[PDB]
Amino acid sequence: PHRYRPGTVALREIRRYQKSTELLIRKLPFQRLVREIAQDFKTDLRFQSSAVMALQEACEAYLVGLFEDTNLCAIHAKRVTIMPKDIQLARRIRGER
Amino acid sequence: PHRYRPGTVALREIRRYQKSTELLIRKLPFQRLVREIAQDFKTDLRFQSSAVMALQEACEAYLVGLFEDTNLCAIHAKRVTIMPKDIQLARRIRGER
Amino acid sequence: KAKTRSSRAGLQFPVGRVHRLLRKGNYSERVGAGAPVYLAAVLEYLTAEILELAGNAARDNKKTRIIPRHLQLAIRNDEELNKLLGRVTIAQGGVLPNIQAVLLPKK
Amino acid sequence: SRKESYSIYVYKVLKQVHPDTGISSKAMGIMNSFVNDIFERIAGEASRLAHYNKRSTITSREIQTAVRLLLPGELAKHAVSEGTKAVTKYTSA
Amino acid sequence: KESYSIYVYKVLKQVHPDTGISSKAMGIMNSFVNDIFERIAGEASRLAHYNKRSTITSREIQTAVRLLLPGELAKHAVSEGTKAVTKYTSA
Amino acid sequence: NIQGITKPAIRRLARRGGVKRISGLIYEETRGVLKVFLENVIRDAVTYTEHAKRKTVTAMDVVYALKRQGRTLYGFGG
Amino acid sequence: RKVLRDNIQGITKPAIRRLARRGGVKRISGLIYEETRGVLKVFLENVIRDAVTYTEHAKRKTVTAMDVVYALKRQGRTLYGFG
Amino acid sequence: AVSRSQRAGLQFPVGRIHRHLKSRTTSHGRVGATAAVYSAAILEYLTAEVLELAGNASKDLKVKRITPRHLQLAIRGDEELDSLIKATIAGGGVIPHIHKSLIG
DNA sequence: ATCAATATCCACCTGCAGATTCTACCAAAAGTGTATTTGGAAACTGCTCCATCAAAAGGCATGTTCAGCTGAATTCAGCTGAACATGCCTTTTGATGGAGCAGTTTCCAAATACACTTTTGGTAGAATCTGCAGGTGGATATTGAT
DNA sequence: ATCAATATCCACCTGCAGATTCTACCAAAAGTGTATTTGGAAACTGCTCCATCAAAAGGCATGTTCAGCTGAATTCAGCTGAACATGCCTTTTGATGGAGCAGTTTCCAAATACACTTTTGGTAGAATCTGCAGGTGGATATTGAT
Ligand SMILES: [Cl-]
Ligand SMILES: [Cl-]
Ligand SMILES: [Cl-]
Ligand SMILES: [Cl-]
Ligand SMILES: [Mn+2]
Ligand SMILES: [Mn+2]
Ligand SMILES: [Mn+2]
Ligand SMILES: [Mn+2]
Ligand SMILES: [Mn+2]
Ligand SMILES: [Mn+2]
Ligand SMILES: [Mn+2]
Ligand SMILES: [Mn+2]
Repeated sequence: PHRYRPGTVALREIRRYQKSTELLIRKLPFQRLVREIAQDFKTDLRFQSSAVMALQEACEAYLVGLFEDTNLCAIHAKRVTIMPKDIQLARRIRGER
Repeated sequence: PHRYRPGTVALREIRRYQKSTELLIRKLPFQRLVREIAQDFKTDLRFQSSAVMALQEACEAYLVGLFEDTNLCAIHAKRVTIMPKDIQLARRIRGER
Repeated sequence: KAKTRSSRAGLQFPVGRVHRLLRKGNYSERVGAGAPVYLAAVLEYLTAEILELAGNAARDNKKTRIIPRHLQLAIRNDEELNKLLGRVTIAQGGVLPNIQAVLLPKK
Repeated sequence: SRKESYSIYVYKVLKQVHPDTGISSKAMGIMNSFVNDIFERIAGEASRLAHYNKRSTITSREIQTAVRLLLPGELAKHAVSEGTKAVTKYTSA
Repeated sequence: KESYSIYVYKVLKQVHPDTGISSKAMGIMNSFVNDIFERIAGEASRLAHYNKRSTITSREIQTAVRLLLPGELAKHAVSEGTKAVTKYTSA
Repeated sequence: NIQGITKPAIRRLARRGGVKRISGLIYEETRGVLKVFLENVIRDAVTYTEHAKRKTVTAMDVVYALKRQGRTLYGFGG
Repeated sequence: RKVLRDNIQGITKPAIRRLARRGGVKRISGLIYEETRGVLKVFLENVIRDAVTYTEHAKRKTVTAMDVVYALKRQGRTLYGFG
Repeated sequence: AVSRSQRAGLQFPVGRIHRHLKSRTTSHGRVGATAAVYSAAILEYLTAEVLELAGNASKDLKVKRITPRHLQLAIRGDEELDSLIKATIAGGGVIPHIHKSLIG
């Protein structure tokens, strides 16, 4: 039967998700996490559905942003594989830590 | 003839300058540089002497901060020597480039 | 007899000056009676919190007079003040001594 | 001309916390920038809050929320206590 | 409830009469216009206060523009602003 | 819940960010970061809600919160 | 008067080394000294440009420390110690 | 006859922008006759510039309506717009880029 | 392992630049009395928001297998640190003209503040149409194999 | 690079439905006109403090030599993460109610603005105090060679 090499599909996926703009986290889980975090600050809240969507957009744009700097950090260490140390370096240099 | 090993004196210098607070760039050359840059933007400017010192404190803090971040990029590539590519990685991630 | 607003609120920081500055900034059409009081109290508490730690830094270096170095040591060594002033430069403050472990000679 | 400053108030507060301890003018410069900086961050946030809620008046309540948005956790809590305290004391004449 | 959609849409018609704009895109343009306005108004406010003034004049708007826009954008923005005031004060 | 943010979803995010090969430890690291991000935005947003004496977090609450955090978002009221 | 030229080279290799030491750097490749100058000039160009815009707006011919402080604040490099 | 926008030859609403500036400053601050005009002009210009670039982006994809993606393409692809507008464009996505050392 | 060779404390000492007090006007805080908003409290709408429910649909979890990437190990040309000689130019210390901020006045041009009168942009139902998402069929790219 | 199969893609159309656009009416802006104000611009000018000059000295910058050990290269294998086909269940979707609750009005009590008219805290220098910078010398590491 048939089998693509490791990396082939990866690059395929990069091209596909860099082309499109649809949110990449599933809405219900995300909405569920938002409400959970929110509950620790103020009990019994409602959310405008636009507020949940605004959060998910800001959040996906942030993580996508972060994976870009993360990738630059892995490349800097002559790697093609991102690791937690790469994320930590990017977040450190960004002033988020 | 006694002779410290390479790196002993660099470590000593780190400890020395991390302990003190004095400006590390010579003052007159820094002032001429301010005057030169400013003159290319607008002729016949005068400077309050405190404005030149505010600039020198700012630049030096900026540069020390950049070298801290540059140093982490070098260490990340499993080096101890900082290189132009470490600076550029730091400034890219900082959003300066 | 004239009794100072700072005194009525139990504060050192100037309630009247802070009210005047709140009006001068045209931050809004009106300023409530309690806004300058509350704001004076916050600023005073933050000042106290910083002088407390800077004062302690001075003592550790065996000094009587607080300098910007002590103010820096106090800010950067405190996690919440460091975050509050995380994008501020303290002139003649220096940095905290900090040498990455990989740079130390390997005994 | 007259150039107002927070220096004598900073100096009072210093004596309360460290009666034995002085402060250099350069350090006082920094404490002064600090107090203006924070004043401005708080007044700024308060002003925005008021405008967001169509309110013409900045009250202790706006200052408080601004304090909660601006300060990182433990400093927020204590600043709120001190501010609340000083308002309740102030308003009990 | 006020918006800038009407005005964004008029300007769209000048520069691209054939082109339309989706709803979500209009939302971005609205955010854009409120953002830039606050930035400029805010800088202009600070400028006046830095100079112990209480009036935001077109002069503050201009320096604010020079402080906020990056280069070519500022040059052209400044020109458009002066052109608009010139026409306005002629009448 | 935070595990509701799944490996393939995190995988897609990294793909959009141009990442080709992902260490297995990334998924957990990403969820911790994601959690701190939401905690910070949501706290600020709830603070705006509560200031407005409302029980409903609005899009504008979030927008103001993102703006406060220097993550200005366009397309939801500013 | 007198022509100002090349003053960037006033920022010497030992001054850069010193700055890098305070930033905790132990070893410095040969090309760092010219990168650093480039990076410094850009930073300074940007602060001065803003500082002088504040100065022109106030119809002054003299750059004040406040002009610089306001410029640094503008660019998110807030500076304490100079008013 | 005649609106301030019209006097100044702008599509953007000078009357409104004055009202907003008046709200920012208070009844204790003041706004000049023309600050509203100038501000309005700046806002219209930058709007036209973005619409111009996003409109090209949508024509180059042979599409009638400007969408968020076209706004992201136009903004991020223009060096001056990119530096001015660091906001997140909802529904914008990213510009396709794959680093050299990752290609087969 | 000892030591030599330097670096680095650490404490003791003391005049001076710089901090802490002491005075003397005054700007601005505080006290009143009057006029003006404000933005809370109750009594109620019309949404949107939560909660089911209830299909089918996708998308996720799962385990196997192995390509190829990461790190560990080993080499070595030569970059960069340490030390040194030499001497330049920065630093320090004063003094001086005079630019130009800046501190008080002065009166309009430019501002607010009404009382007006029109008109516009927000809204809630009508009147198409862009382009999404499919379905072709054609190269293309990708991977195993003389 | 080609011989051949396997899937991706990429065109060019196409038809539907979710969004758009257009079209039809009512209040808060927005514009006109008077009258009243006032913030900040013009006009000297007092007087900081900025530029400039000089001149003597030593702290540092420059340029050199030398080799320690670093960065870069190369090689290898254990093993980690990609690919995949399998089998299932959680998310999507789409009204439907129901209700909680944001968002309006209507009083007016409380609060805030405003306008004078006294009072006093904070400021600008003058006058007094005193921490510690800077210089020196032995005690204590610290480092690097045999
Ligand atoms: Cl890691
Ligand atoms: Cl490099
Ligand atoms: Cl209040
Ligand atoms: Cl004007
Ligand atoms: Mn609920
Ligand atoms: Mn020049
Ligand atoms: Mn299509
Ligand atoms: Mn006046
Ligand atoms: Mn090595
Ligand atoms: Mn193998
Ligand atoms: Mn007194
Ligand atoms: Mn000493």
